[PDB]
Parts: sequence; structure tokens; C-alpha cells
Amino acid sequence: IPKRRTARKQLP
Amino acid sequence: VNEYVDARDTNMGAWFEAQVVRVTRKAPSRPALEEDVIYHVKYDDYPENGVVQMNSRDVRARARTIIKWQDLEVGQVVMLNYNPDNPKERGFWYDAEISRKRETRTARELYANVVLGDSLNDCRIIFVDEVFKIERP
Repeated sequence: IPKRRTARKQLP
Repeated sequence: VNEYVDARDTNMGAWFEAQVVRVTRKAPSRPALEEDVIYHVKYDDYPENGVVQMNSRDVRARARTIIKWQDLEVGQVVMLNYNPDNPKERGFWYDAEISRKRETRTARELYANVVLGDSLNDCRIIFVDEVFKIERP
């Protein structure tokens, strides 16, 4: 499957 | 020929692309527990977080099928993109239930109840062309 467009998880 | 899965982080409630590394047997910690299987997963874009131990509920086949805008109905449970702390920006993939759909010559708006763990009712979904069907059984 083509990779989905997702934001990056941020730290606290 | 593969073998592709989605992994749900248990604290954000969102699904991320991942792979299964090991399957191990979790002996019951108490009499009120049965011998269940653990899935050891690693996130494709977060290999710094190492391996995570999850249960079959938080691992499922990777989302492959987009539901076209014209084929979205109120009441369907889908995986869509949403950012809770910046609703106007790109976010993460959560399971949601479509609550409202509207279309005009100018605008295409969709509202859904986003599951994060808690639930968020009537979230304005930005990416109405990137709504995935949840793969089962």
C-alpha cells in the first residue's frame, strides 16, 4: 500500500 | 504476498504503520486471566521507540482502501486524519464515526466523532479525500 500522509509525533 | 499491519498507540488512540516482529505467549498473571498472545510491533517511522508489546485488538491489517467522497455515509466507522490540538492542520489516523456530511457547489464538509482512547464529537474533518475503510474480519 502507498504510505499515508501523517504528522510527526511530538515530545512533551 | 505480504503481510502489512497498523498499530494503535494506546495513549493517543491513533493508528500507525507498523510491522510484527515476534508473537509470544503471555502466561496468566492472575487466575482471572487467560493465556493470550502478545504481538511485538515496531513503528515504521519511529524505530527509535523500539518494540512495543500489544494485543490483537491494537494490531490489524494495514489500511489500503479509500472510500470516495460520494460513497461516504453518516454512521460509517472509518479511519480518517485529524489533529486534535490543531484541527486545521494535518494530524494522525483515528477511528471515527461519520456524523454529518454536506456538499455544495463550493464546499465539501464532513463531521465525525473521533475516538482517541475519550471521544470527540463533531470534529470538522479536513482530509475528506483520505478516508480509509477499516479492514476486517
